[PDB]
Amino acid sequence: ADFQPSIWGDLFLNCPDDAETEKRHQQLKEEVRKMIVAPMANSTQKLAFIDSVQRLGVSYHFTKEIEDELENIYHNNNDAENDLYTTSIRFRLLREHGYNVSCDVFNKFKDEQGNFKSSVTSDVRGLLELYQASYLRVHGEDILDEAISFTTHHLSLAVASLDHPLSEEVSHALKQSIRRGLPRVEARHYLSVYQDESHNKALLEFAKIDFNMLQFLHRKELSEICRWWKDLDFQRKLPYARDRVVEGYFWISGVYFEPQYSLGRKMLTKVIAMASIVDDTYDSYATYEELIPYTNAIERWDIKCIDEIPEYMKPSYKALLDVYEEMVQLVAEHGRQYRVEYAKNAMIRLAQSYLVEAKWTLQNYKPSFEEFKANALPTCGYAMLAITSFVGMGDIVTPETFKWAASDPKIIQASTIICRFMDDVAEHKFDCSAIECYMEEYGVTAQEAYDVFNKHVESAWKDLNQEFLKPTEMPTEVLNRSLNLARVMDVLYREYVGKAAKGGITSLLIEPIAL
Ligand SMILES: CC(C)=CCC/C(C)=C/CC/C(C)=C(\F)COP(=O)(O)OP(=O)(O)O
Ligand SMILES: [Mg+2]
Ligand SMILES: [Mg+2]
Ligand SMILES: [Mg+2]
Repeated sequence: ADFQPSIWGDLFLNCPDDAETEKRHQQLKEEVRKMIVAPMANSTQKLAFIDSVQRLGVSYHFTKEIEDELENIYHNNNDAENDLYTTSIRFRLLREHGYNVSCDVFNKFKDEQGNFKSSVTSDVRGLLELYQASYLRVHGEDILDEAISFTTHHLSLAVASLDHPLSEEVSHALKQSIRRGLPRVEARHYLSVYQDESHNKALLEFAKIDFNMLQFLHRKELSEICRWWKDLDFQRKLPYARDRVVEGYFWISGVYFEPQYSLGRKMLTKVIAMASIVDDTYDSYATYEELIPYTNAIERWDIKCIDEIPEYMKPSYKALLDVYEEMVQLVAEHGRQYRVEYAKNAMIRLAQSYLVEAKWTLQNYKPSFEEFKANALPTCGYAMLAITSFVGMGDIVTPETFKWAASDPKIIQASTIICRFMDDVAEHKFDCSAIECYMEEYGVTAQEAYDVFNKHVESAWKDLNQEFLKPTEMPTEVLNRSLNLARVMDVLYREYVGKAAKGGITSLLIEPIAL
């Protein structure tokens, strides 16, 4: 076809490229540590402050300290009474962190009529926090179900009369919640709004420097991956293949940005790249008769299968077996090989579902509704990315972790729903369409369809939140992988490569922050 190329060209290829500032960093870090443990004027300020530490992208340094503060605040509360702001932010932060705070804390804010009290509509700061906090609602919490609409409405009505920076913060929240945003894309935006009165000087400085140090690190990782990709030469060799390596790395850097997951991003990014090439190969001038050997050789995964596939497919097969064979070397130094087979297996599952999707488009065979229902969720590859993301995490991950991920746990389901359903609407809205099928099956309209699909996304989100409420099926760092994948969707597939991918790639990878 028309091979490649990335819109980024060689911007990221070459390796990227002050000790005083590193010493600053080390020192600010301890200062910020101590302002988290030390008292503030009251519980609300301690809460606001932790919120900022989280929103500025640096809470990963202070996980235990922040946790201890939140436990105290949970076990030591006079619900009666905090404002709407104190109640909301406390409910949001505690729920994010797994504490079972009842939605009844919002009862107090209604009139006997059952409408939201009149006073409430005037408390913008309180509406913002309530707005944000209602993205933490799970099932059976109608008050927060009402809150989201109530607050959405009255906030758009107040944007006009607001003075910066509060204005910016509102307009932004109606576009992007704190909860479904990608921590790092949001961090870059809050760094700007936080700089604008009474903000903590040392927080804001540490977060600026930390942001650049990480950016440096990612810039190193992305250069190692691009050099890797450049040698594959999928340019001449695979005319029909897109080039989405940078966009992949961004997706994956959303699964985890932290320093400790550096090997993770590396392995994960190669995987998603090959997945892409595999996807495209099922979506090119491959005929079905070529796809069954291909899929067949993927199922058996052995270099000997390379002689059994059409010549044009050998380069993707060899690249593919090479990625995993490498994952095994990189992870051998702690005897974590056993993780790789699980990831192989998920790639294979994914390729089997591509085979079926392909037969449908190439043989134009209209599937019944539940034939379609059964085969659609596993074309997503979020099970594959979650599972594979574990390969390069630390000891928190365990053979049991892979036994749980393979069994389809509620948190991977929820993220799959979110993926499959946002990806469909987004395609129709802006061959084989879930919406197109829903329209035929129940005889409704695109809009009425969008209605039902989004209604499902929101319920999937409620399941997701719920999966963090203690006790949990798995450690938090295991669940965040799935949360973050759900966040990649909300950020990247809502109303190429898109102003969203381009916009985020620039702020996290190209433009540093002026100290
Ligand atoms: C996604 C980027 C880079 C920017 C955002 C722009 C938008 C809204 C893209 C929606 C199109 C898209 C990538 C898909 F439908 C994924 O289909 P894919 O072919 O990737 O997987 P299948 O589900 O069709 O097998
Ligand atoms: Mg595709
Ligand atoms: Mg496809
Ligand atoms: Mg698609």
